[PDB]
Amino acid sequence: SGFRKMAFPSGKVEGCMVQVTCGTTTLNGLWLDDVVYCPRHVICTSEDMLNPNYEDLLIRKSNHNFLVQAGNVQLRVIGHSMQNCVLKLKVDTANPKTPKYKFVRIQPGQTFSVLACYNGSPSGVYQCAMRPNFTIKGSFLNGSCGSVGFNIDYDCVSFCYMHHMELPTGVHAGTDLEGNFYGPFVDRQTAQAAGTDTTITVNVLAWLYAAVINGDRWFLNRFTTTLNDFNLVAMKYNYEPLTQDHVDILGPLSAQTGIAVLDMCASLKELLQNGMNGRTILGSALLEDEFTPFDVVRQCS
Amino acid sequence: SGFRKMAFPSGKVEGCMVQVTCGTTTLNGLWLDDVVYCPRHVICTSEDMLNPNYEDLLIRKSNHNFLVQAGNVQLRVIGHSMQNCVLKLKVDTANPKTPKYKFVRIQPGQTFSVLACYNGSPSGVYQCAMRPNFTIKGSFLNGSCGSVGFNIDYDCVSFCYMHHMELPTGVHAGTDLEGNFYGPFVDRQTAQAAGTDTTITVNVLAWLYAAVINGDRWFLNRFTTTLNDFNLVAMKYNYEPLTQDHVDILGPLSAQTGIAVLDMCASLKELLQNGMNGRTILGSALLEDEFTPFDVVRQCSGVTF
Ligand SMILES: O=C(c1cncc2ccccc12)N1CCN(c2cccc(Cl)c2)C(=O)C1
Ligand SMILES: O=C(c1cncc2ccccc12)N1CCN(c2cccc(Cl)c2)C(=O)C1
Ligand SMILES: [Cl-]
Repeated sequence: SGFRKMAFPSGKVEGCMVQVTCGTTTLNGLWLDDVVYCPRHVICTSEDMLNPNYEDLLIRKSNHNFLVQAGNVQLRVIGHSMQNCVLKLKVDTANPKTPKYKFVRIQPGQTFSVLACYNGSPSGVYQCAMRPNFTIKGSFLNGSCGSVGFNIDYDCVSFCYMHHMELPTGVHAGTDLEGNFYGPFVDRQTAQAAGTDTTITVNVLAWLYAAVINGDRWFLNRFTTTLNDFNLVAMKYNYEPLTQDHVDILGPLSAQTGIAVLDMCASLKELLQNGMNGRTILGSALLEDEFTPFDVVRQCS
Repeated sequence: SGFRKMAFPSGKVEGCMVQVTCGTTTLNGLWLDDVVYCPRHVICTSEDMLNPNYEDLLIRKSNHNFLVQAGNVQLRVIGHSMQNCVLKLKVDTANPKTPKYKFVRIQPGQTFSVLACYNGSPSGVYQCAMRPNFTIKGSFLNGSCGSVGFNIDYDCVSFCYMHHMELPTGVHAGTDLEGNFYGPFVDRQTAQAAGTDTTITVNVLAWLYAAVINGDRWFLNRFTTTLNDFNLVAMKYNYEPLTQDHVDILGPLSAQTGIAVLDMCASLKELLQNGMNGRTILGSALLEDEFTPFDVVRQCSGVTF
């Protein structure tokens, strides 16, 4: 029993974190096999950040311009290349702690664990979700660039995020491990803003199913709804539209609790209309949207 | 920017988790040096749990009755002894991954990371607090016993909790690593209940300081209060008393934000008497009490391990 915001154990990722320095800039790198991945902006100076020409800045660098430190050991850089917004530094030593891994690009609503790092050293682990506006509400300070997001379903680590920047509203933007940004962001100091964010509806429904599995039924009601009437109401509360894919994904939780998806949608519409009236659901006075249907099944079962 | 419920990196503890089997019961063990620690109830059958005589049940066991698996390697048990509610299995191999560690017993209000494990394999890490009623609001299923709670102070892992049971309300009970239960609980299948819980006041204040550091100021006000007046309000709302020690601990956060502790108490008093009025603090519509003053400073300063 109980339902917590739970992160994956971070050990497999901790053994991959290194410190990358290029000139005066120091950030984190991810050392897998003989390659160290880090944000390409590590090569920028203060006067380069508005409109950097990364190809031009990179061509000017040699291997010895990159200092990579793994613990108290300096790794030797023997190659460097750029893939989109990530810099890949070939090193002369394969990481003996390299776990079984893969690079996966995630979609909005997906959740992942973030291992926040400073100077190549892990400081904390927390759970995040890719917001519908492609930002993440992380907890990051100066020096956290290169910190990664991942999932570890079984013993394979799927790396899905690398931290690049903090937007003016305090939210974060980054890339997948192939260097492609999530959202309409660029690795430049130019004026950029997160679009209006919305609530991840499918995740809220998953979390209501978690509450039912854990014995909470107060918010249930005798009503159902059509998918289209649900969407017309939910969009008025800035909730993401619920698609037939989301309804299908909730099928196993629906079968387990005996509550049809459109029946739970009617509970959600009522919760949006009435609020909680002094009550809580799984220890929360707000509707939680950073648990996916997969997270609920893994944690409750 | 941002403020998350953040656990310590779990790697140092992951390298200590093993699977302990005794008969039909399988749970988790903590392997440090040449000793594997686990709940002593691993030796009980369902009948034994009703009124167990652990000394009598243990005397009947030999070393080979304990199967310890570290990854895909079976460890050889060469001794077994009991310390309070923990069983200590001496093994023939010291754990090469043993970090610098200590066993510490924590106080209510103190937070720690829990590494939830099943079959000796870590499945998740989450941050929680020792409640004032000595339970933890954990997230645990069948097979989670022996999962541990810890903090990291510098480069040393301080183990503070080992999971033993789930109470009827879904909250959890366990011991320190010396086998002493937190709370008035016993390791037996008998009627037990969590007492009425209270809110950890010093932690709520620490979290309000975190909200201010992150740019949320709506709840601030021009008022201050006395410690005696505030403690009268705290008692009325099932909040733990705030002591001068708590006020002193909040000193650095008070100096950093310019909000004196008693000034933040007046914000808290107003929140208790009026609610949030449709507003949120750090994405919450409830006052969060599972961040200590140390957690707030650590997260807002980026201390690494
Ligand atoms: O190191 C950080 C950083 C990271 N995360 C959270 C922070 C909170 C406070 C202060 C600094 C940070 N930076 C430097 C790079 N940087 C950036 C600026 C413009 C473009 C690019 Cl790709 C990157 C940042 O946004 C900020
Ligand atoms: O493995 C668990 C367990 C743990 N945590 C959360 C769970 C949620 C659902 C089902 C089982 C669990 N047990 C077995 C031992 N056990 C117990 C029973 C009586 C006394 C003692 Cl000390 C211990 C339990 O309470 C329950
Ligand atoms: Cl309140």
